[PDB]
Amino acid sequence: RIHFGPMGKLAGADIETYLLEKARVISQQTLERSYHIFYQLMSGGIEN
Amino acid sequence: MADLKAAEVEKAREHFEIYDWEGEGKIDARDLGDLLRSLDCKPTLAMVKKNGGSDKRGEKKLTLEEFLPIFSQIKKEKEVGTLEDFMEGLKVYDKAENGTMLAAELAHVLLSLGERLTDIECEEIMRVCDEDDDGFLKYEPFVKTIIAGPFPDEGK
Repeated sequence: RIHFGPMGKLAGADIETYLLEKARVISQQTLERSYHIFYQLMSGGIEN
Repeated sequence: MADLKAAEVEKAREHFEIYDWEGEGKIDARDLGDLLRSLDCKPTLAMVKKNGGSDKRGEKKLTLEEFLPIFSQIKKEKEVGTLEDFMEGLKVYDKAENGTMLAAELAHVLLSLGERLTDIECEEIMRVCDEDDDGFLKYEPFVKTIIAGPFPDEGK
């Protein structure tokens, strides 16, 4: 839900969420990947 | 025929001598716009370019000897406008016989067709108004302040 002000310009946004695949985290079926955030943290993260 | 009176020649000289920012006695073809406007003839940019004027800056320079055969042509125009055309015009908004006008609906008409005003000028046109919500101006005090100018009785 995108929100707009009195005169013209933007005021904010209300976003809900329906489901998530929490089931997959154990073993995914074929050629899928698990949640993107992971791979990112693995490769980009420094030695520290 | 028509030609310029001693008083008019002084009005034209004063304003021209002000517009000499360079120190050489000349005006730009762009500056032809607001110069005539201060001289109190009200034109379109169409009227300005019609007598040799510019969108751009840095195009042609005109002397007073050029400028006066501009001004003495300009004086011929009759259709300047009154109040009552604008009343008739701005009444068309109505839907319920109230003469009242919502703020968005009123900025939009200023922006959209014509020579046009900017976002910025609309922020300034709103500035005088204060403390009316959801959110109504009115056609009669509006037009009258436009014709009255920047300092009617009050003025900020």
